[PDB]
Amino acid sequence: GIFRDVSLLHKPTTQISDFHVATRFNDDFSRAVLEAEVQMCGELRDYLRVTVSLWQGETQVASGTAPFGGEIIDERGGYADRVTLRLNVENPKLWSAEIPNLYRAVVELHTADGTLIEAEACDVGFRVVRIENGLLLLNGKPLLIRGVNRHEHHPLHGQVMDEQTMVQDILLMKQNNFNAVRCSHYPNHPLWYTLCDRYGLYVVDEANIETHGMVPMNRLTDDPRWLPAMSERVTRMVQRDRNHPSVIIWSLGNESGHGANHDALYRWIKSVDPSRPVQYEGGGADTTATDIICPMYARVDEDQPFPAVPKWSIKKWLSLPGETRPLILCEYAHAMGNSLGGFAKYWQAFRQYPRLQGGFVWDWVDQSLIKYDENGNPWSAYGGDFGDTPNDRQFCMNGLVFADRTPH
Amino acid sequence: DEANIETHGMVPMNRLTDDPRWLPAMSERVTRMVQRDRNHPSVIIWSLGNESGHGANHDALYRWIKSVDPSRPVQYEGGGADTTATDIICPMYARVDEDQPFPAVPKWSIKKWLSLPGETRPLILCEYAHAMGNSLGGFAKYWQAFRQYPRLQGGFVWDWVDQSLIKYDENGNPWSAYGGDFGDTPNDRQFCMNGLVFADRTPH
Ligand code: NA
Ligand code: NA
Ligand code: NA
Ligand code: NA
Repeated sequence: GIFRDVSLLHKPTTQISDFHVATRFNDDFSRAVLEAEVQMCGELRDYLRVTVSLWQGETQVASGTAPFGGEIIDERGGYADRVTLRLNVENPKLWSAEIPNLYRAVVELHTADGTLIEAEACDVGFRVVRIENGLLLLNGKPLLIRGVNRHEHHPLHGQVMDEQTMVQDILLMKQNNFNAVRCSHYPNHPLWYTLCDRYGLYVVDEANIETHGMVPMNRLTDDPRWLPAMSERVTRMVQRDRNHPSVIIWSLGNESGHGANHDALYRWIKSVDPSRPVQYEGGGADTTATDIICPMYARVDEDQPFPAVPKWSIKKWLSLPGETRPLILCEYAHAMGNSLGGFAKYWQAFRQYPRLQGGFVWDWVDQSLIKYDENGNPWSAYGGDFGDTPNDRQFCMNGLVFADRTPH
Repeated sequence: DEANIETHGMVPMNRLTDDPRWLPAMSERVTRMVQRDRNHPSVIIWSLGNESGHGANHDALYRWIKSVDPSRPVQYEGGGADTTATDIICPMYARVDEDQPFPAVPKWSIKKWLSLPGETRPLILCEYAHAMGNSLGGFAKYWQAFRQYPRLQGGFVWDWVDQSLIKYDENGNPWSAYGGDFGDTPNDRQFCMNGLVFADRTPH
């Protein structure tokens, strides 16, 4: 169905068609350069200007203005319909999940005398995410991901999310010492990223690609006839969500094997957005399409030698010959019912080993639905209770909280 | 094959091996070992000595051996077992699962040690499972880890034979003596007897 919002947008004829923000730092994060790249569409005029202003609450921190016309990039010239503005920020307040310091960037398209055509705005967090020496660093410090997987689920409305349930989830996550959320396994509603900017949660943004049911699992993702369909799902996610400071890691999807389409889309993201690592689990969690070893349900001390995709123990996995990447479990500690036995063994290992940087618990909320029996009394239904066949019964309910957000 | 260099008693342990006035004396002990023993097929690893800290003389003698004999790896434990003077991480008595965070020379657990950032070398314990008397408890934990991890390639038990000496009491009956029994002072008593076999080569 139509499960998210429908809206109408009226734009002027000459308009801002796209804008990118990127933050670049010195060695001790005392000087930042906000590089803003604004694109227009419509008819170019020489009186058109772009002002990018940066605001910390009510005070204005930086500002720049420029006419259109980019730098020369090749033999044919540059982009006549693009600008790049570089704003110097001295001692910026850095964004993290601990302290979610945000700035407000306002992009004004206006004429040279000064009448405004259109303004756009986004929240800006100064943060750098990079992998050096095998460690995922945020602002020069190694992260420990206290993460949880979260589906968009409401027991009455299905997959329709409103703001009040999102705020209820984020408060319960931070009150239970979570600092990260994995968007499993699709891009969320756009308000979710804004709220994770505001309250402070790291977000793994994940493309809407899963072909778990295929035999073999990479039957579509190793086929170049499906590369246009897969690329749209990746490129339009990155184009929608690249300005959010809470998004720190891109994910190529879930459980799609490992085909050549993943390697191509991995390298596409590293080209357009070098500021975020890319992870991908399929094909054994340590393929060339991932910056981070991200196994699903690998154990702490026990190996699981499956043919061609073994799940090593996470302590062994780090020490395999030639292996240098950090390890962050994209799913671990499957919370199905009365579960999370041995959860302390993961967190003993996370604190002991530097390259084990945590993981994402599967998962946040039970996907149970509400039915009514005969007296109008509601009851929680799982797979099979709607006549669906075949179904997977109670494997839909893996949450740390019930569907009405009361805790397990 | 191990060079005859140990300056365990120095404070700090690299007082002589970081001094270039001792580099001629240290080099003779390394270069004449390699010149004597380089043709033996059983010698597979050169060792720069034992327990001498980590000085610049070790780095120079490491690179000397790699120049004259590229066919054998060079290992050296001193200075925290993972210095630039060793091809192999070779800790002494590092445990399987427990870290020992000593200042400036920590003994990590051997599973953790392999996975430290930027670390790629194999790990072979140059001394482990100290067999002093009634000992080798937890020896199976090492061999579970050796078989599970590829870059843990085993180790050398300390040690083979007790260093006990024979004295005679009053009837000519021999008895096994350890440190202190000859009037030597100060001495380290029974730490000389760490063997898997007795001094007459009967097994523990
Ligand atoms: Na860690
Ligand atoms: Na499930
Ligand atoms: Na091994
Ligand atoms: Na001894």
